[PDB]
Amino acid sequence: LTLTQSPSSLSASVGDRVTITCRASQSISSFLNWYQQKPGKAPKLLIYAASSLQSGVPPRFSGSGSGTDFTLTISSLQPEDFATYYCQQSYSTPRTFGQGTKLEIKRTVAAPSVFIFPPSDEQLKSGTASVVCLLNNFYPREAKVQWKVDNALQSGNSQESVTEQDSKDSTYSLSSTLTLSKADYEKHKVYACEVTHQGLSSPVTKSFNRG
Amino acid sequence: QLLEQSGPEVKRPGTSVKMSCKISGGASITQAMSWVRQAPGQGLEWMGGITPIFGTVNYAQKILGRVTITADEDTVSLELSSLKSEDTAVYYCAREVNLKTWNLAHPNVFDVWGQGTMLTVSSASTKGPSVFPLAPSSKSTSGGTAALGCLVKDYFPEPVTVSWNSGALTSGVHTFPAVLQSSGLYSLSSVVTVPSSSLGTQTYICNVNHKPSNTKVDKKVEP
Amino acid sequence: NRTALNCNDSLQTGFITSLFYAPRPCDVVSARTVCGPVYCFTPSPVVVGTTDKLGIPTYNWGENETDVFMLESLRPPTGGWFGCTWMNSTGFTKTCGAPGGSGPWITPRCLVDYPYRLWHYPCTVNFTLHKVRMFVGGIEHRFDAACN
Ligand SMILES: *[C@@H]1O[C@H](CO)[C@@H](O[C@@H]2O[C@H](CO)[C@@H](O)[C@H](O)[C@H]2NC(C)=O)[C@H](O)[C@H]1NC(C)=O
Ligand SMILES: *[C@@H]1O[C@H](CO)[C@@H](O)[C@H](O)[C@H]1NC(C)=O
Repeated sequence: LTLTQSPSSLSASVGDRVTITCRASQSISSFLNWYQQKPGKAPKLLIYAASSLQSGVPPRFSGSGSGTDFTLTISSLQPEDFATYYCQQSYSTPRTFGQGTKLEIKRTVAAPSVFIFPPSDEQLKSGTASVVCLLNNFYPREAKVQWKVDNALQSGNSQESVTEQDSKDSTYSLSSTLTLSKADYEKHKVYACEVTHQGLSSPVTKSFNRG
Repeated sequence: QLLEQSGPEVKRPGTSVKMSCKISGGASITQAMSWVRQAPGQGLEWMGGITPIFGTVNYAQKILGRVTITADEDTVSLELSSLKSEDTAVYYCAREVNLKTWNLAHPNVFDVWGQGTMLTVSSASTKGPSVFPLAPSSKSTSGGTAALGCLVKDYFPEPVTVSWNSGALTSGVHTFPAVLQSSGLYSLSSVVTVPSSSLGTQTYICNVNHKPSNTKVDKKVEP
Repeated sequence: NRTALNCNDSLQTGFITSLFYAPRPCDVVSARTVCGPVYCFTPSPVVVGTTDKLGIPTYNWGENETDVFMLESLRPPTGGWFGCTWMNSTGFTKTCGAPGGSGPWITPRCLVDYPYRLWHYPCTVNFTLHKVRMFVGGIEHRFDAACN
């Protein structure tokens, strides 16, 4: 049978009580299970038989419901609970899952630590230069990262990557990588990374001179 | 208790692949096993399951023509033929059990999951990555904390796994998601914050694995 | 389908793999607490399958609550020694019998041989078999006895 979860996305703070509903297109008795999937990892069983807590699952997780409508309840949200949650029916002959509920966690503002990495000499021998700027453990996600080469604003030669929300402090980390050829990298001296963030009263700048 | 799965595969369209799943111990296969696939950025989707006592096998209706699930004493396998780009996904084996009665005839919950086997269906050429040090320096140390890492550049396809000190260093490690470069190749960085006072005495080695190209590199990151 | 298969092995002992690969009075036992064959020992070994409370055989592999084993119905009408053995959920060997031993122990030294003897009683592998032929209550019984 078909399983539909509500909501698809969820945002709450540590200590909040959160609930997630699963709705079956037809009766599945009590053969409903809940799984927790943290990023990059296999799903983990939380509740079986719609209401039975699995051995080793913290007691703040609980499930209830029967027939067509079901509920998973987290009594007090914790940072480790950042994950995607799936319901799964084992009543009919083809096992089916719900679409999944992504659970994001809200917390206080935390300013990024900014570090900059020049290109290694190994990479320069190969003809390319990658300059890495790192923003470490910050919240919220919105952060502006600008590259300046000899005080000139750069555009079109950098890519950003953001980690998932951390499982302990619920923060993000970001990498912005400026990629220049070997030739273009030698043409300039000052390579700067300017970071704007809500937790920074002024744009923090990390830089180095080639050499 | 624990499930081992075969490594990631890269396959051209039209070929077949066989993924396998072991109990990773002295044990033999007893309980029902199922395969769940997850396309990148998508949900969980049941494909098929096998029950060793009955020998019976179930499949999903969408793939009934080109999937077969076999098992022996210690290994469950899943074979997909006529592969297409939409088969690009991570493939999990999961032990299906009855936690109420532990009856072998009525399994109804997936209690143990393998860590997944990622499949990529692509005609593009596999390419191994280059690993470069992100060395800590005055520009990478703010106050008492130092930053260092490894740049993993120009590889295909997904995935590349990176650990630090063979898995003994995990605290404060950020292995970012891969970016898709304009060349069609992926690029990746993994960083770690450590005490600045310890850069002279500690050793930090990133262990980069890219199995589709048999790339296995341990790079010492030094100031 | 007549065999109860309620086998929890959380301790990872491995009694379930050996099934597929290589006191108390005998009254009624609940199938939900049984894993594997249930052998009742008249002077010879007999296999007992899952039934309901009336004796009608059930085929739910012992999953339902109503599935039971009628051990008393297998008791010899003549009143001779009698006992039954089986494996329960967590992999322990259970016996039933009168105050001959409890389950399959005709003698405190001998044991009635049966297909799952080494599964239920691994400590009797080195025992010596003796072909036994005797009459108990007007019925001939042919069986083997594993003794020291
Ligand atoms: C399966 O059989 C074993 C045989 O002992 C049972 O284990 C006993 O359980 C009681 C419960 O109160 C304990 O007091 C005993 O100490 C246990 N014995 C041993 C040797 O550990 C077990 O309970 C049975 N399973 C079920 C579901 O009844
Ligand atoms: C084995 O399974 C039974 C029934 O599911 C359960 O009551 C028992 O607690 C399990 N064993 C252990 C050690 O928990």
